Order: sequence, then C-alpha cells, then structure tokens
Amino acid sequence: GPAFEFAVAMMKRNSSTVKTEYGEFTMLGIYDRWAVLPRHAKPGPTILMNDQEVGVLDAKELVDKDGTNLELTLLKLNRNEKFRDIRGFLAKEEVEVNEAVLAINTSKFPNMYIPVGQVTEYGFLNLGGTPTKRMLMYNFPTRAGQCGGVLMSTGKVLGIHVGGNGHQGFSAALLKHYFN
Ligand SMILES: *[C@@H](CC(C)=O)[C@H](C[C@@H]1CCNC1=O)NC(=O)[C@H](CC(C)C)NC(=O)[C@H](CNC(=O)C(C)(C)C)NC(=O)OCc1ccccc1
Repeated sequence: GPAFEFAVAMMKRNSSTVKTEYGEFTMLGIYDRWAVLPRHAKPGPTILMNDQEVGVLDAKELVDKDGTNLELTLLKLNRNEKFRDIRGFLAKEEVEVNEAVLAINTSKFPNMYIPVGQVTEYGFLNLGGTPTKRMLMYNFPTRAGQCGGVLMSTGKVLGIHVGGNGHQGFSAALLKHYFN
C-alpha cells in the first residue's frame, strides 16, 4: 500500500510517455532536463514526449568500468521546464526490498501498477544475448511494452524495467552516481 501510494505520486510528478522509432516507453525525468530510458529504446535526435516532439541534446548509453552493458540510456532534453529533482530517491548501490511496485505509463498500459513483491540483486545476466550487469530481479509475469516501467518501494526508486521472461522480470538498477 505505501509503495503504491509513493509510486502513484512519483509517476504523476516525474514520469511521461515517450515514443522513439523503436517503440513507446515509460520515461522517468530525474533532474534538470536529464531523463532515463531502457537502452533498447534507442532515442534518436528527437523523441515524442507526451505526443510532442522534443529534441535530444545528448544521450549516454551506460556501461561499467569494464564496458559491460547496464541497459540504460541517459538523455538530456531540449526543453525549458525542469524535472523535479528526484536524485535523493536514488540509492548509491543496488537496493533489495521485500515489497516493490512496478509502474508503467504508456498508451498500451495507461497508469498501471504491478505488485512485484521481493526484489533481489540479481547482478549478471545474459540479457537478450548481451552480458549485462546490475540487474534487479522480481517474480512476476511481465510483458513486452513494460520496459521503461519504474521499479519502486516506499521512498525508493530502485530501477527501470528492461527485460524478462516466463515469470521473472529484471530492472537495471538506477544509481545515484549515474547523475553525478
Ligand atoms: C521491454 C522492451 C519492449 C520492446 O517492449 C521488454 C520486456 C520483456 C518482454 C518479455 N517479458 C518482459 O518483461 N524487453 C525485451 O523484450 C528485452 C530486450 C533487450 C535487453 C533489448 N529482452 C528480454 O526481456 C529478455 C532477455 N533474455 C532473458 O531474460 C533470459 C531469461 C533468456 C536470459 N528476453 C526476451 O526478450 O525473450 C528472449 C529473447 C528474445 C530475443 C533475443 C534474446 C532473448
């Protein structure tokens, strides 16, 4: 319940629906004009944010010290409004919680929430055939179209949904130091 209430308020304030040439995704704005998308959203020079064209000034595909994929892309938007700073909700390291909610906000899944329960630091995962690190895992039957969904618990934004299959889902940990 507390996770859900936190999630609903967070999505209302910081999330948006974005369309790239590769699909429609839930997007979370972090601070200033910087947001995050799963790496496979592959944002080009402009994106559609809440149905309006927005230019992308910069986009960084995140990888660790050894070049291993982290499945997240950070983008700086060409817009005047600034995102409410939610960096204080981002942990310094991978979070594990007993009750988390996954929040999705797109045309296909309009403001929908999923109780995914326990989140464990899974870590290494060959994801879609690509070695990936800092994965968080939860047991729930996720679906295509849910990528970009925001994984949260009471007072915490843990990561962004990037994959899954069968009845497991995985998020890339959204760490504080990715934004300084
Ligand atoms: C969101 C992105 C889109 C286009 O909607 C999906 C979410 C997942 C679909 C299945 N359930 C979901 O929650 N993400 C993908 O489809 C994801 C894409 C990558 C990183 C670009 N690929 C996976 O989610 C996932 C990767 N592999 C594994 O999880 C295992 C267990 C096999 C290691 N699996 C998947 O998409 O199906 C298998 C697969 C398809 C194609 C290539 C490789 C594996």
